[PDB]
Amino acid sequence: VETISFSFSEFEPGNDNLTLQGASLITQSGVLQLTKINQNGMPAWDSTGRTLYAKPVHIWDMTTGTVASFETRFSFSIEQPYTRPLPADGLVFFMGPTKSKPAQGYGYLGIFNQSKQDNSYQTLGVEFDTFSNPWDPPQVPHIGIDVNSIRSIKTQPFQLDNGQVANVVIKYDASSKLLHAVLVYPSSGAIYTIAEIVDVKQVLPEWVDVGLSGATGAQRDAAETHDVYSWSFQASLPE
Amino acid sequence: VETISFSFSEFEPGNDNLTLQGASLITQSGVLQLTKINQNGMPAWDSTGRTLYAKPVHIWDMTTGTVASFETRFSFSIEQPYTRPLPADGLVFFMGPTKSKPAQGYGYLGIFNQSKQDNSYQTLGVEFDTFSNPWDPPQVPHIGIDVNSIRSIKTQPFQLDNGQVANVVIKYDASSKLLHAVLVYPSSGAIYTIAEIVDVKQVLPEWVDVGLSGATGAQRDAAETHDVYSWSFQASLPE
Ligand SMILES: OC[C@H]1O[C@@H](O[C@H]2[C@H](O)[C@@H](O)[C@H](O)O[C@@H]2CO)[C@H](O)[C@@H](O)[C@H]1O
Ligand SMILES: OC[C@H]1O[C@@H](O[C@H]2[C@H](O)[C@@H](O)[C@H](O)O[C@@H]2CO)[C@H](O)[C@@H](O)[C@H]1O
Ligand SMILES: [Ca+2]
Ligand SMILES: [Ca+2]
Ligand SMILES: [Mn+2]
Ligand SMILES: [Mn+2]
Repeated sequence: VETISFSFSEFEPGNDNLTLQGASLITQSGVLQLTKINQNGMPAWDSTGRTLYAKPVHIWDMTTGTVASFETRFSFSIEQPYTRPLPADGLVFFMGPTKSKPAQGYGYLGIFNQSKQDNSYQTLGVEFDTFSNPWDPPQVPHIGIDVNSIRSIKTQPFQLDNGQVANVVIKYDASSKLLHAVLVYPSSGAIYTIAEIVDVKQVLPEWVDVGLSGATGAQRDAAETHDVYSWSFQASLPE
Repeated sequence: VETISFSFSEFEPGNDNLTLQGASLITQSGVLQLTKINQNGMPAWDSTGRTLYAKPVHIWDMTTGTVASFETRFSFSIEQPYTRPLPADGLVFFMGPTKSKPAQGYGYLGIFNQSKQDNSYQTLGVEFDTFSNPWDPPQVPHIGIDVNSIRSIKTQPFQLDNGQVANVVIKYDASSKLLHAVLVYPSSGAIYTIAEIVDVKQVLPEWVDVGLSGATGAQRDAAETHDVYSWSFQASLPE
């Protein structure tokens, strides 16, 4: 059974277990800022940042056909400081091909290049989308399950509690092929849930890099923060 | 589309929208005590109590083959006051045949009569089991999904935060046939999740009564409270 596990209760500047890409940065206070915050302390527009765990994870084995069960938990906050233009774009927890670089930002969230459903993406993502693009449902923010496309196969609207910490739990049970995610805001006590069937063998490569990506908007000040406070992950391949 | 919905932010003594059975009682303070609390304020052993919503709900239609999607949310607390004997037995959210009466108590939780998997039960339940019976996993307490048997098809251990309020969300998406449940303890911030595939058409009658049932143990003082503070439910049949 090969297992891989990690827990960052806080982020350490300079640690070598995380690959930071784009605007991503760890502050001296221990928080991971996925998108840029300016000198005056406000979120910068046109920013994309990602953080990938530095070891690939063996998610399924073609020789035996077994696939791993996994769980990830993370805490984040989004602060939207201006009434207009509308804030944008959101953050995503994703799994895809190893050694990837950032793709398009804005509504593609640093992981897709257009809005087609293309099997060559080989990407699974759980988004927290704050801007309604032509491919989105009208309600934002929303949690969405993305399978080889920014056009989610399932969406769940949620209300943002501005600048408050949200706790996320995403679990995948390989036997039932069920991906279930929960978002809880301790401040208001709000609980949101989403679940869909996803057979990972049809989507992902055998080895994947796991990460978080965030992006701000395409026009001046269409921005918000995408701060992450802790992140843990565990995966077990019955092999 | 026929919908049925209800929300009790608190329980009103004497309201006629709830059928109370066994030891079940609503206090003047608005809480639903599923099992008996003695004069000295401690939970009584050998007690079984249930509360059913007074209108049946149309869960699936044989003529069109459509099945309803539903969601229920409730808050409860369990207080276990003695170190020995082990506390028992737990509470369950259930759906089954209309006009039912309490079945066996103790580990059967007021809804089964033995530990066989019998299709004539026609019962779906999500339990919060506090005592490990011969049919249980060794870890208690645990959340379990029961389909025509007290022998759960899926189990998830959780740690009890004694006497604290737990918030539960159970959702069923008819399209994917996914039953997903979440338990959150606001006090510790603990989040537990369980999900399994359940095709309701193979289990339930077309019309069901929905309820909550609780039971205490078979020997002196193997007991705990099973207090419910609020309960809401909504179901929609695309018909
Ligand atoms: O406004 C944030 C939002 O912008 C979209 O891009 C717009 C851009 O803002 C606008 O100035 C330009 O004329 O056309 C673009 C076409 O939509 C992004 O696509 C969206 O993701 C957000 O970033
Ligand atoms: O102790 C609570 C526990 O009791 C089980 O029943 C026991 C009973 O306690 C014991 O005194 C008797 O000799 O045998 C019974 C067989 O197990 C219940 O089955 C269980 O659900 C709890 O209620
Ligand atoms: Ca979007
Ligand atoms: Ca039991
Ligand atoms: Mn979206
Ligand atoms: Mn059990």
